[PDB]
Amino acid sequence: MNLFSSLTLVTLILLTMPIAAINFNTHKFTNYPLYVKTTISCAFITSMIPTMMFIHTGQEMIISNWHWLTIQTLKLSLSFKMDFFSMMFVPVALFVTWSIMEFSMWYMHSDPNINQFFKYLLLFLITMLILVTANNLFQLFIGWEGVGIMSFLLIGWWYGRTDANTAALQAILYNRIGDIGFILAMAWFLINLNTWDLQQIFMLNPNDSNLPLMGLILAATGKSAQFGLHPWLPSAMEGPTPVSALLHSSTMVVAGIFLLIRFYPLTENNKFGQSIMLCLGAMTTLFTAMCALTQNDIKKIIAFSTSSQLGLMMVTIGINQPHLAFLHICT
Amino acid sequence: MLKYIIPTMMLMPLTWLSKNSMIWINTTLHSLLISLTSLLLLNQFGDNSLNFSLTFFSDSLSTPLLILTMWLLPLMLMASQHHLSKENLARKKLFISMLILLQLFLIMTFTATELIFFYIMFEATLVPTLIIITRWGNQTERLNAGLYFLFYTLAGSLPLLVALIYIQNTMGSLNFLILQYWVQPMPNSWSNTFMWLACMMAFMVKMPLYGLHLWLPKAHVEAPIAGSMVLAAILLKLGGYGMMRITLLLNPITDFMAYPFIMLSLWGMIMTSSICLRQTDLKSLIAYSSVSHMALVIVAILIQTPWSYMGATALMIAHGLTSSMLFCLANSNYERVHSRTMILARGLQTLLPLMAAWWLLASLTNLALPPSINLIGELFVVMSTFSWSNITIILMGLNMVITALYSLYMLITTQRGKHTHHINNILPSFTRENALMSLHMLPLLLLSLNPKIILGPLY
Amino acid sequence: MMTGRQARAPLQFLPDEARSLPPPKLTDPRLAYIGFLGYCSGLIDNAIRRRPVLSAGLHRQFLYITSFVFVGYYLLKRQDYMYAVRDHDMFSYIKSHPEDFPEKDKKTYREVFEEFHPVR
Amino acid sequence: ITKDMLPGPYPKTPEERAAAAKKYNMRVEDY
Amino acid sequence: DKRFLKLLRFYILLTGIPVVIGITLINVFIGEAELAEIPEGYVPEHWEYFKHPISRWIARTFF
Amino acid sequence: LIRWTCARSANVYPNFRPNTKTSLLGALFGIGPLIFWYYVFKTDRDRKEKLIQEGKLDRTFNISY
Amino acid sequence: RDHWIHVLVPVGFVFGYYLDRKNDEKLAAFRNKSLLYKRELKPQEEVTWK
Amino acid sequence: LRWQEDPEPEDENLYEKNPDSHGYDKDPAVDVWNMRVVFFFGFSIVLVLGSTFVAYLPDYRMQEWARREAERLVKYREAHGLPLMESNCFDPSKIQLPED
Amino acid sequence: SWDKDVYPEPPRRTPAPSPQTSLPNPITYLTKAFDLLVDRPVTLVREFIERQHAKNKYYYYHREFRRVPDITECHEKDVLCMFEAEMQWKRDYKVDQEIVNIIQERLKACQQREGESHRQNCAKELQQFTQVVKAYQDRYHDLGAHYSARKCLAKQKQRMLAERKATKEAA
Ligand SMILES: CCCCCCCCCCCCCCCCCC(=O)OC[C@H](COP(=O)([O-])OCC(O)COP(=O)([O-])OC[C@@H](COC(=O)CCCCCCCCCCCCCCCCC)OC(=O)CCCCCCCCCCCCCCCCC)OC(=O)CCCCCCCCCCCCCCCCC
Ligand SMILES: CCCCCCCCCCCCCCCCCC(=O)OC[C@H](COP(=O)([O-])OC[C@H](O)COP(=O)([O-])OC[C@H](COC(=O)CCCCCCCCCCCCCCCCC)OC(=O)CCCCCCCCCCCCCCCCC)OC(=O)CCCCCCCCCCCCCCCCC
Ligand SMILES: CCCCCCCCCCCCCCCCCC(=O)OC[C@H](COP(=O)([O-])OCC[N+](C)(C)C)OC(=O)CCCCCCCCCCCCCCCCC
Ligand SMILES: CCCCCCCCCCCCCCCCCC(=O)OC[C@H](COP(=O)([O-])OCC[N+](C)(C)C)OC(=O)CCCCCCCCCCCCCCCCC
Ligand SMILES: CCCCCCCCCCCCCCCCCC(=O)OC[C@H](COP(=O)([O-])OCC[N+](C)(C)C)OC(=O)CCCCCCCCCCCCCCCCC
Repeated sequence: MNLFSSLTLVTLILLTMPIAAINFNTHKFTNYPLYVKTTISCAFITSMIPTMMFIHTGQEMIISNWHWLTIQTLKLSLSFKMDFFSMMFVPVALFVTWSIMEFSMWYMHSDPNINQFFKYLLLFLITMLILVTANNLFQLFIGWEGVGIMSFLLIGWWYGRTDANTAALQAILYNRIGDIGFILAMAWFLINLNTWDLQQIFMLNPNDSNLPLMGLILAATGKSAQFGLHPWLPSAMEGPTPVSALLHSSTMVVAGIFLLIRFYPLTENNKFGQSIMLCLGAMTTLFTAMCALTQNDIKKIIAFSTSSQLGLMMVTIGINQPHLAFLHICT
Repeated sequence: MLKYIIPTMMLMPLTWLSKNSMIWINTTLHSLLISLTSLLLLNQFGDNSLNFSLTFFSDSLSTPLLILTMWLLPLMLMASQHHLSKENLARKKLFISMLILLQLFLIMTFTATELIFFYIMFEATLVPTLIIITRWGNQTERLNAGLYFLFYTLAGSLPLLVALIYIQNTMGSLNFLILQYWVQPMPNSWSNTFMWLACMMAFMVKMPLYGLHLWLPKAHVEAPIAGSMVLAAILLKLGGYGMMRITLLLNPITDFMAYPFIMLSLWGMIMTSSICLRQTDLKSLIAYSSVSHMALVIVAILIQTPWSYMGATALMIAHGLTSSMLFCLANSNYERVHSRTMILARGLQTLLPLMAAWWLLASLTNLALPPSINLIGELFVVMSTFSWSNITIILMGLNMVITALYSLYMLITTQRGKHTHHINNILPSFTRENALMSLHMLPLLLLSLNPKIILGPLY
Repeated sequence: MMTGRQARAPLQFLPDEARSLPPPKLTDPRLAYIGFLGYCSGLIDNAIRRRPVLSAGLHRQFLYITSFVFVGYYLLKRQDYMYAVRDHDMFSYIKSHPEDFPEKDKKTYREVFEEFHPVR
Repeated sequence: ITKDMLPGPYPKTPEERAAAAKKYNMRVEDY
Repeated sequence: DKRFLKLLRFYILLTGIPVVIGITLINVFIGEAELAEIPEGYVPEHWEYFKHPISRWIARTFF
Repeated sequence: LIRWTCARSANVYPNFRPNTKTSLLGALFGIGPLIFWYYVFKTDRDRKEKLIQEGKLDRTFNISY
Repeated sequence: RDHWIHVLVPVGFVFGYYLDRKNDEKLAAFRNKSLLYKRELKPQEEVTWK
Repeated sequence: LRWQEDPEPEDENLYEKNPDSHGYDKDPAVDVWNMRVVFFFGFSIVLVLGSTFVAYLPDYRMQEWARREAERLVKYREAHGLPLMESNCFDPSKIQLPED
Repeated sequence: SWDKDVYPEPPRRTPAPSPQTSLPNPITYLTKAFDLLVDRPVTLVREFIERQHAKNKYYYYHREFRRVPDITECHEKDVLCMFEAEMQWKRDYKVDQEIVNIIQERLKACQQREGESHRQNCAKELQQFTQVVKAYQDRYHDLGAHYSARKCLAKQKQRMLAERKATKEAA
């Protein structure tokens, strides 16, 4: 118990430490990108220990370590959830991010703002691990909006370009359309189950869950670029190749899929929500893979590839296989 | 509350006896000392308000507005000392005296135990604000803006005077502490309908209500920077404060008097936000965004649930800091390009990177990025309005699209793109300006660590 | 209103029964505000004649303060007297007319039914 | 900038239309 | 911009480092109070109902 | 540019005439949606209140409001 | 004093603070008389608050 | 022609006469001391000591107390078999209903 | 620590480590490294800090509010009594809020602790949660933002009139 929770919080605090280093600076750096790459590699190594001792016993816990705010019946706490989804996704995300940053030390070498770029990429990683480890909907919304804003700042990296700013504002627009449904779901759970924590949502086990699941499906449509709210992910290729490689292929865009996987005890008892996810995912994975057949920009083709795979993930959530969908994320 | 009134009055001999190079430094120093002293008002209790005397009291609603009011004066002195550098010395002291007088009127507006003294201070705040707009505003339309700011407010407030004197003659008192215990239910009659309108329409104008907001995109625009800071950050919030004091007496008629006005805000925050998509004037965009944000506070006060009042007072404090910082950013560009047209100076992140970081932070707080208290107030209002009626999330969520879409457009048009070629007087960011941006943004970010102090009397 | 009271003893600024009242203190905050009005009149009198405002004619400023405190002291005495006469007439009229001012039977809230209006 | 270069009311006479077109820096046939 | 950030961090740390050192020395050496039942006939002061010494000092000095 | 901003901002009311077109567009776009959302939210809250005071709405864990 | 102008606002606090304390003694009608906080006075105690 | 008017004065640059200017005043000593006053009494005093004061508020609005007090009452009524909370806030013996 | 009666945990049954393979797992070696490198120096530092605590022992107290008369036995428009009734009612309302929070923490901790069989093994916490939410809803719901003991008494009297009418029609 004392090993697991300690190294769990060490991973997150260790990822936050180069943000304090880049904000508390005076000098021109002795290779700050190597520092952030070494930091994320060691955070991967540190996060492998709770993963392995999850593989040994299935050991899950919840670190509700800081009481934040009690709104009369809603005790909001800094509450981290170390279950199967965190224990598998956090090493995969850290490993991919370590590869993207050692790639970025080569690719972004001519950029005179490389420290700002590594700062932003690490801020994305911090907000994504706030998203995937959260226990209440407020903290998951913090990570949700955080990866959205780092998506904005990293699409619109070369900000003298009109199309980069246009693509970034487009990504913000579609993700706020998803945020309509996310805040719908938060409103439903607060008014009907008196909670944002996942535990009380799972334990009360509501039956009339059509409207909060429609809100979660709208949030996943915005975040995982499903049909109707898809084109921001092909527009998002206007950012640099480490941004499209880390965020908009593998790590950010699975957060809506991860949101619907995270609510699997509610989607497993709602056939209408499963049919909506199934039809929406099949529509998206048809449409984007059909669009990819005739494109000529290589990053557009791989962006339609990753949106077709997200549509496949939404399909396999829709057939009541959330763990195969999460396995397909990690794969 | 006399331990804050007397230092604010001693700011008058402090500014009228200072040396001619010293009247900004001394007033800034001692107004920061008054703002440090303001934290003693956080002696709040879970049941009893901090009741000082027969005349003054402070609950957990008035206390954050008092701290924000006493904090806003040094920031206004920093914002306003550049464009009044060539000003005459005695007119400079008159400007500082009007700001000091406005702080004095506000800090005993929020702590007025009795409601007609609340009214006298509430309408006493017009005169320094009117004089600041019409005397130190820059353009021709400051006079018309002063006329609109005066005459929407008085046409709203004089029926409030009649209604408060009626409550005095009927209930026997206008002590709020007495009226917590002697409040009688207000039944359905036409007499009580106009009682409700006379008690509410003054604060509806001061919030502003959509449809009555027309004074604001002149009064916030034609004012100087200290005028825009105090109008956006404090003087709109007198309406919400007075509504939260006056809707105690207006039950249960409010439960069917609120229906038009709720519509006027729930559609109006869609309209004014949409108006911010097509504003060419940056300062007018910030004004219409202030109307858009205060419409949620109007809805949250009219639906009168605990989550709604908590989100409304959080959103009032958060919008005070955010809109004050946005006007200071707009002034920091106006002091360079001498035009409030937003399309004129573009690409400013290439020229001013740290100031563009401040633009980014104030934009993110404008679009309610969690866990900022902008998002806390926004979110609690959305929760309470969903519990009010489930359909309202549409008008909430659509609002949260457009609120993003003008906040980053303001970030993209001013800071991103190619810089303007023919503009070459873009000086580097002064230390006073970055100090001003940090003294707005750093309390707004530190309040996310302990938001319970800005969540009103029923946290 | 009270014009029939001060009609048997007319044009009396402070009657003899006013000497039954506690006079205002010299540290009365109303009297200190009237002295501040005298000081403001002294400063405006220096300003309109283009004198140095705080320095010129301290004898004149001090006579302004003295004259306003002197007039305002008697004005506060008469103010306290007229409110004392107001309350004396009120209490004597309530005492002489009990049939118009009955003691209301105060019911505790266990009997007092109030209609609950739900906010939802 | 001054008064006669600001936008004004709708032109009805052809000389007012020509003065408006000269104000907006464009041809009368294109205005 | 560098001069502003240097002066900003300087004047924050100028009192932040003594405040952090002081809070650490209060928590270590002075230490936090302990919950106890009230003795019979003992009337506590209003600052004796709080756990941290800085909160007790604030409730005794100012509130 | 100054001419464009003055036409977009200050020239609008001195070149306005109240006629048939502007009155129908101001009634259609100004009070129309207010009437629409009024009847929508009013019908919704009447239905919800009628369900609540008849003991029909599932309000089992709803204690935050 | 060469910097007598820097005591106008602080003493104006302290004097104001003084008056608030002087105000509280004029609002002491229910000192140790409330139904919630009334008690017997301790030895060498004459008032329960000031 | 038009009247006797002073022309539009040019905008001053504070960096020309003082490249070390903090933008407070054109006198460099007044400028640097205004900088020090703003930075000390704003950041070193109000922000740092203010956040320290707010961080150690003595149980702001008695929430922590109300936790601990609740931990008394539940422990009193888990032990004595009582329900955790009554649906009636006040005793139904001390309430008179209007008869019908 | 806390009271195990107000915050209940059942006894923990961990199984004995029964290795089948001959490969030594890294978890035991890392647990020994966490004991040597981490747990013992933190233990020594906390022992030092606790000795510095024990050099100056002092106490704080839990405030006891004696019961004043409630709103039912206050005369109407008598502020000196109904003030005390209202303050007592606000403190009772805040304590009932914290009671509901304690039962929510019990329910969520039971759900995480029982894991996959939580729907079977947390029926008691769910039932206590349902009872205390029902009681809190009957006591304080829909009072408004301007709630009082008068509003709460009026809601209770309306509920008692409805219950008396429902009892009379069922007889
Ligand atoms: C150091 C410099 C820091 C920076 C300085 C400058 C800072 C800037 C200016 C700030 C100005 C003040 C502002 C206002 C704040 C005032 C302080 C306050 O309110 O404190 C509140 C709060 C409560 O303080 P309290 O009420 O005074 O104490 C309550 C206790 O009941 C009573 O306390 P206690 O008696 O129980 O505890 C005593 C404690 C004294 O307490 C303190 O020092 C706490 C006060 C410090 C507060 C600092 C706040 C400033 C911000 C710091 C964080 C940011 C820094 C920069 C960025 C870093 C990277 C993030 O003693 C110690 O610390 C000594 C133990 C050391 C253990 C570690 C080493 C053990 C092994 C050693 C082996 C070698 C020797 C062997 C032989 C030995 C022989 C003897 O204190 C803190 O929050 C402390 C900060 C650390 C919190 C936990 C950190 C880890 C959390 C991880 C999970 C959560 C995050 C997950 C993130 C996920 C991704 C995003
Ligand atoms: C009580 C003790 C508290 C201690 C902890 C502090 C708590 C928060 C306080 C305020 C923190 C912000 C202050 C620094 C940033 C503002 C100035 C700036 O941009 O400087 C850049 C500069 C470094 O850049 P550079 O290369 O030198 O030049 C800048 C370039 O020109 C251009 O630069 P650029 O554009 O490339 O980079 C700008 C970049 C822009 O970055 C972004 O836009 C990304 C951020 C947004 C998306 C990601 C985050 C989403 C939310 C999640 C995080 C919060 C929750 C996390 C916890 C787990 C989940 C619950 O900014 C950052 O990355 C800043 C990192 C921290 C961001 C915090 C959130 C701000 C976002 C908007 C509001 C979000 C909701 C409220 C959150 C409040 C949390 C308390 O920073 C400094 O030099 C630091 C100056 C000194 C900072 C003092 C901080 C404390 C102030 C309070 C004093 C009194 C209390 C004592 C505390 C003392 C602590 C040492
Ligand atoms: C390197 C510098 C670090 C510090 C160096 C010096 C100390 C060295 C380390 C030794 C440990 C020091 C003592 C232990 C620390 C204090 C322990 C303690 O009990 O502290 C009191 C408490 C713990 O909680 P608590 O329950 O005791 O009190 C909370 C206060 N009430 C009850 C009023 C609500 O506070 C902290 O520990 C504060 C720090 C928390 C850490 C995480 C902060 C995240 C901030 C995010 C902002 C936005 C969040 C919004 C969303 C939230 C989720 C929904
Ligand atoms: C910003 C511009 C718009 C501002 C709107 C301001 C509010 C709109 C409504 C105000 C009505 C007038 C004040 C009402 C005060 C009510 C006090 C009271 O006790 O009422 C009950 C009393 C009842 O009388 P009573 O209480 O003495 O009688 C005893 C009780 N009964 C009736 C049962 C016997 O109402 C009245 O006497 C009349 C109230 C209506 C007054 C109608 C005239 C004014 C019409 C509206 C004018 C609006 C502003 C005009 C200017 C616009 C800009 C130029
Ligand atoms: C207030 C109304 C008016 C509004 C404007 C006010 C302006 C005037 C300003 C006056 C002074 C300031 C007043 C407000 C102060 C608010 C701050 C405050 O007091 O906080 C108290 C809070 C109180 O938290 P707490 O409630 O848990 O404290 C526990 C209580 N005690 C200490 C008694 C046991 O302090 C903290 O939280 C300190 C914790 C340590 C410091 C923070 C560490 C984490 C923060 C984020 C770090 C980075 C994480 C990763 C991010 C990665 C990049 C994005």
